Parts: sequence; structure tokens; C-alpha cells
Amino acid sequence: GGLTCASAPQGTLRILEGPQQSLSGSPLQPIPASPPPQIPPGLRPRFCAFG
Amino acid sequence: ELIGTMEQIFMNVAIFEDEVFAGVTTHQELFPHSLLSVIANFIPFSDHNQSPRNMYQCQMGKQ
Repeated sequence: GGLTCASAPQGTLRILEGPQQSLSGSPLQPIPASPPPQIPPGLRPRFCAFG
Repeated sequence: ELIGTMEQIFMNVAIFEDEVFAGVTTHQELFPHSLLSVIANFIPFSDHNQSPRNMYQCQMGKQ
């Protein structure tokens, strides 16, 4: 009436919960790159010679 | 994301865009001058001076 060893298991199942990968879009930056410093339009000379 | 000193050795981090690739370049840096300190970011055009001179500027801006 006691507990005895039974037949060895024939296989093992290991369960884990996993989600999946999306598409590669690689959206690097809101406003991207190093935007260049640049000329103010027209500007004009702010200096003249004497005479 | 936020990465650490040991987690940064196993990942590619572009600096400028157009340096980002498809398989390579897992991450990307926020600004190109992220590498420099707060004081080293106050030196103008540090890119065109030799380096031992940016080390003296950092020590001279504090005197």
C-alpha cells in the first residue's frame, strides 16, 4: 500500500512564454544628423570706410 | 535606452546617422558630443585644436 518507483519518464517538456520580433525600421532620430550652421539671408555689410 | 559600462561592450552604437547600418548598429548615441564632459563642452571648436591643449583648457577654465 506504499508508494513505489514507476517507469522512467520517456520525455521532458519545458514551457516558457515568449513574444516575437517586429520589422526593422531603425528610426534613428526625431530631427536627425548634425544639422549644419548656415548663412542668414542677405545679411548686408554693417560697416563702411571713411570718405 | 540607458546602457551601462559593461553592457556597452557587446553592442554597436553609431554616432552620426548614415553611420547606422542594418545588422550592425544596434543602438545610436543621443548627440555627437555626448562623449565630452560638461566643461569640455564649453571649449569652442575643440575638434581643431590638438588634444594636450584641450586638457590644459579644462584645467585653466577652473582657475
